[PDB]
Amino acid sequence: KTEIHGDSTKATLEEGQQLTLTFISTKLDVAVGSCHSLVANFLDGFLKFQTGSNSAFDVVEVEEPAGPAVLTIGLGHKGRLAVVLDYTRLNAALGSAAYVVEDSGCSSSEEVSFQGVGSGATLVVTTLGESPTAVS
Amino acid sequence: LSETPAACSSNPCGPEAAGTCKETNSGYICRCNQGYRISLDGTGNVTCIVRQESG
Repeated sequence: KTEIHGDSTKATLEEGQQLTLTFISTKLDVAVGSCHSLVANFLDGFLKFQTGSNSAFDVVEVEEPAGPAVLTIGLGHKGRLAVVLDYTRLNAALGSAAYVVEDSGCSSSEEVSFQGVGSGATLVVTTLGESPTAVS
Repeated sequence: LSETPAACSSNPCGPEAAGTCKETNSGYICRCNQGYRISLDGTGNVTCIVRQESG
């Protein structure tokens, strides 16, 4: 395992691979070296993400995280990326969430920068998942 | 174009596990229930299974 234990880290994403980050944050912001950027607004309880240089971030509501979060990033074409966020909930539970971008407009194997990891941050590189399904 | 299924309509983040589903302008968003985490697929999509890490 790649144990970061810092404020930021950077991984190499690849089409066919995933990047998992076990970090503890309350507002982590990451950007991918091609086209991807997001802000895990854990505190406010919402997950904002954009695809491109200047773009609007969509929100996926978060069920009040406590800090512990796993952010996973996998590309399976070039622009088609999937982001998994797994957060420990303050409500005596866990909550996990994700989003996918059918065409982020990127090319295979981009450098993903995870920043705001806080502390306890640890990265693990994986290979892409299984079984396609999305709208575009 | 006839490639992708209607995200939330086809039931992606809607297994017997997941918690929430949201179609976006760039695909879809998934959200899991207490005992589940999101498992991303081999193309760049996501759905929920028992919580361990990245699914």
